[PDB]
Amino acid sequence: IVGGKVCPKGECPWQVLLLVNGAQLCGGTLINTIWVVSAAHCFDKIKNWRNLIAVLGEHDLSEHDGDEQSRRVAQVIIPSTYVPGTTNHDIALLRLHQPVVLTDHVVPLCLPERTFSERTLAFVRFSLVSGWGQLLDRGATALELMVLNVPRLMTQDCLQQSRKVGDSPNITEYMFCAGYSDGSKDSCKGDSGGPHATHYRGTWYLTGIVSWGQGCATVGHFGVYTRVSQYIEWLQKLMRSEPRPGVLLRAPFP
Amino acid sequence: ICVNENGGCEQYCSDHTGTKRSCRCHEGYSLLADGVSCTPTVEYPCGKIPILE
Ligand SMILES: CCOc1cc(OCC)c(F)c([C@@H](Nc2ccc(C(=N)N)c(O)c2)C(=O)NS(=O)(=O)c2cccc(N)c2)c1
Ligand SMILES: [Ca+2]
Ligand SMILES: [Ca+2]
Repeated sequence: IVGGKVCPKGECPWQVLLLVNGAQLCGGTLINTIWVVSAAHCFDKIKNWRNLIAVLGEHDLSEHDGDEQSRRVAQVIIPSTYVPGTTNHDIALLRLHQPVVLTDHVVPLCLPERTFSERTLAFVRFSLVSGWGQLLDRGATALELMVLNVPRLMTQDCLQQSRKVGDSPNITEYMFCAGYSDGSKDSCKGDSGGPHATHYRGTWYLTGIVSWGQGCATVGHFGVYTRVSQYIEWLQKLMRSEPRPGVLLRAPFP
Repeated sequence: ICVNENGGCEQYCSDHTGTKRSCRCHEGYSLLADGVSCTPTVEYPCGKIPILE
């Protein structure tokens, strides 16, 4: 997270830290006791799924304080429409091997109904993005969980306000822009998969996933996030299904 | 009209006709008699921050 601040311990309780062989891989969002939403691109280079661990209640990576809960990942579900190495349909649903225990430091973010998210949440201007990613473009990652308030843009406005790039990937209906174009605040690579959370009448909901950008906090550009509202039905159906052998599962989308 | 001001609902909203609507709440919450408000029914409902609550 570039230009944000430390999320006071326990104030970003749905934040998940994904690790591969003990190394930081990506962020994620706990949506119930056994399900985590992350970004599909986070799994492009996995060779052995058994090395993947999800950690909840994490705050400071330098010390263990007893609130951390680690779980093996039993399943990683990705839309059939996602193509590794590309930007569209950047979402993954992870099933933990054992449920986490809800505590003051481990609480799920609400996955909203599609109508509520499209008719109402999509119009809440600011939302919080968080993670242990790079504090600066091409800089070191954070030791403490960081959080940042970012305003959402309608796609037409994002394109108009952004500077044109040749190889620049298209902003589809499965994405949305959020952030600032003055080069001061944005999420970054190491925050990939983390939550873009929206407040509405005293409750927080999952509206986006840190996905991509043309550099972090690049002047003239905005952060791009997976538009979670497009996947509500897809996620709900999967959560009602029985686990299947083999960690990675490509599921039909829609 | 769920599209306007969330139909007055604190959380979820469903339109039935041009004059009827039902509000609903996420699991871990129950709808109050006002027909719009949601109150937690568990210790750790989704989307709430315990230390701040
Ligand atoms: C679907 C993911 O696609 C990308 C594309 C990127 O540049 C395109 C020109 C990019 F920098 C990131 C980047 N995520 C990201 C996250 C947020 C930002 C930001 N500025 N907010 C931002 O600027 C970048 C990323 O994860 N890069 S990666 O090398 O680790 C990687 C791993 C696996 C698959 C992919 N595609 C990338 C990911
Ligand atoms: Ca710790
Ligand atoms: Ca348990």
